[PDB]
Amino acid sequence: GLDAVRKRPGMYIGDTDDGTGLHHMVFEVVDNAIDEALAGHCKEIIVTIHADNSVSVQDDGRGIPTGIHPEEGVSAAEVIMTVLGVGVSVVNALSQKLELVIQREGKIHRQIYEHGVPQAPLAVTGETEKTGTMVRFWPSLETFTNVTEFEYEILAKRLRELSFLNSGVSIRLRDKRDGKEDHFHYE
Ligand SMILES: CCNC(=O)Nc1cc(Nc2cccc(C)c2)c(C(=O)Nc2cccc(C)c2)cn1
Repeated sequence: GLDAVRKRPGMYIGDTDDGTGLHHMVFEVVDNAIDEALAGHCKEIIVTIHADNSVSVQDDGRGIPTGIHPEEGVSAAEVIMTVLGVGVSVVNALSQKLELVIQREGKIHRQIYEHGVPQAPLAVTGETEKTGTMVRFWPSLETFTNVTEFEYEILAKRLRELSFLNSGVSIRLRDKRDGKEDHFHYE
């Protein structure tokens, strides 16, 4: 299933050789945070381009659900991240690594995937007074060629649009490679 997305990545994410699909990957993750803001529950989304060839998206909403199905022993989070506006499970499938961190009901929950395959079960990693969801992913270099790094202006342009299409939401873009920071919010 995740094998199908890796065999024909272009079908799912867009062109893999000119940057298009690489940036679509971020937008897929952002769209999920935007939907939490449209549901009334998220006021700030933070997109950070890291210096290790990863992007993180962090929202301040309710947190992705963390419950376990008792008979299956798989968390809701894992179901969201592994099963097939193409969905975040596609992003996971085309990421050499993906880290999900969820702050919810006083606890921090974390899980790591490699090419979509979870490495261990969802685990509690501490306590928190805050709620929200953070996804950080390192795109697969077996999939993406030529443009394998994130480009601030492609994200900036798009995140500005989202902020004005979803008035009230605050969207912050941060680049760790040079300290560039933008804040998009409209009234
Ligand atoms: C960085 C990317 N941001 C997010 O993924 N934000 C996010 C997503 C959420 N749910 C969600 C995600 C993907 C697929 C589906 C169906 C739901 C939810 C969500 O549905 N939380 C929620 C909402 C109602 C009840 C419970 C238990 C949990 C909250 N935030």
